[PDB]
Amino acid sequence: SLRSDLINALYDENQKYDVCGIISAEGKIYPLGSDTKVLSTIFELFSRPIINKIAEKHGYIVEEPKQQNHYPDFTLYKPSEPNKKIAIDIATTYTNKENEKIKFTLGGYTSFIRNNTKNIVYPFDQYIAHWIIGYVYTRVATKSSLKTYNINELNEIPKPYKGVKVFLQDKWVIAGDLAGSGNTTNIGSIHAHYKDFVEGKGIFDSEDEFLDYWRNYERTSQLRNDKYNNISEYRNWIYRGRK
Amino acid sequence: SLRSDLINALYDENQKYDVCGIISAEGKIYPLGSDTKVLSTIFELFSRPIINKIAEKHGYIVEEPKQQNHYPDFTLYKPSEPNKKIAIDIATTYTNEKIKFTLGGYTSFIRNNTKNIVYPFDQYIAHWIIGYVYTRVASLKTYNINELNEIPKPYKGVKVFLQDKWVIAGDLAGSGNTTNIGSIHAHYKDFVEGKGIFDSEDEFLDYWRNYERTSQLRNDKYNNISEYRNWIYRGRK
DNA sequence: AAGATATCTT
DNA sequence: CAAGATATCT
Ligand SMILES: [Mg+2]
Ligand SMILES: [Mg+2]
Ligand code: NA
Ligand code: NA
Repeated sequence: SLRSDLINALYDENQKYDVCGIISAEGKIYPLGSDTKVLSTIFELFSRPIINKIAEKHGYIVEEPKQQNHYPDFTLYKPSEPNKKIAIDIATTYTNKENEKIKFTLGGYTSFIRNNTKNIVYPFDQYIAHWIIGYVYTRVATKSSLKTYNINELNEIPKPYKGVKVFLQDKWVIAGDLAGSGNTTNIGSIHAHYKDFVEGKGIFDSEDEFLDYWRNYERTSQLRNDKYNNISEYRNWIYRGRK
Repeated sequence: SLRSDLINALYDENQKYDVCGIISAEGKIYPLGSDTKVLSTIFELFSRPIINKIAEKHGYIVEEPKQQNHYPDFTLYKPSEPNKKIAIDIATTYTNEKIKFTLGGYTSFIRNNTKNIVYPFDQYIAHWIIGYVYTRVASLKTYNINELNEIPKPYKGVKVFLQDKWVIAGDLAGSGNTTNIGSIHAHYKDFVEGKGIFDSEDEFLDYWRNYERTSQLRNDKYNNISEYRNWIYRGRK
């Protein structure tokens, strides 16, 4: 399938290549910093060619947002199925120690999931799947990373990360019940070990429950204290008649 | 000086090199995306070696934040004058012409000396902005080292400048939910030449220290530099 | 103007 | 954790 082929390709590319710097047309290389903004960008760039190759092998068109602030990073679709689009977002996080529990931010809960068209490339209802390509790595302190390098010194450039793992999973499957950010109102994933993401050991029973939960999640602890603040309280609120 | 040598080295580096991709240790190259998240990251990384090299020449230690959401990107100080630190932030924007930059939070360390800042605010004696401006070009394959000149670049004509944060600061928020200081909205020449609107750094700090978060609240205080000067006249109320 | 894009810190 | 930081755009 497109999906199994994609994760096999991402998994393989991750095992075979180690990004180590940004290169200029003239051949000069500038090392990577260890901060999350840097690594997030690099893994998104790393993923692009792979997503395109696999999509193309399957007859899917790949479209990226024309505008900044628009979800998703990649919209895939066969010309013949414009209402079965696939959204692919890229999410990254780090670990201080290998194999510790992790959590991702999974996008806003107050735009297109509530407003079918706010900040989304195509109206929400034209997508049948929303996949997260998750990357997790153990951070490594940055020294030798403060100078430039030449192509003949590639293997020598220090990398600010060490044990990158990648997964491809449905957004609803790994979504948790606690926000992943405050002022930027993000859906938070489960807080769990990497294996749980791969396995899909989430908290929602269905994609409809996930959607309903995030569609009605209040923005502040104050308000959630009176409605629901976790999945158990949500199920109680549902039981009661959404009140 | 440290400052003139830094601006000269940034100008020169930018003229000589065109970043065009991310490379792996195995030699495979991945092209750049065209959005700001990508470009701001690349210009920041591009600037790191230049900054360190010039700081070393002048005898300054260079320190980056351990926590990613802490200002500034680079803290410079001579070990003999720890209390005279220099902060350098990198800010980027694009053009298709007047431009504007986001210049950092106005509700953290400028208000409470220690919030989200590497060293207490009072230990810094200068705040420099390295500004990159580029024209957006309006590939999904991988390349090898022999194809460097073949990789499409997502930008056209980058310009870089170094200026004091207060000099290029404006009076309108550069962001909403993330409460950023906005720079002046002007021509690139204006940032180079320092044609701002604040009469002093004291005014700039006081203006952003007292700027309300939303329009409604600002309407009862001040929404621009003129209203702020009137607020000062009223006795800061 | 206010709120999107990613994800971290305490 | 909840809230607000990091950058910058629409
Ligand atoms: Mg995304
Ligand atoms: Mg910065
Ligand atoms: Na995310
Ligand atoms: Na900025």
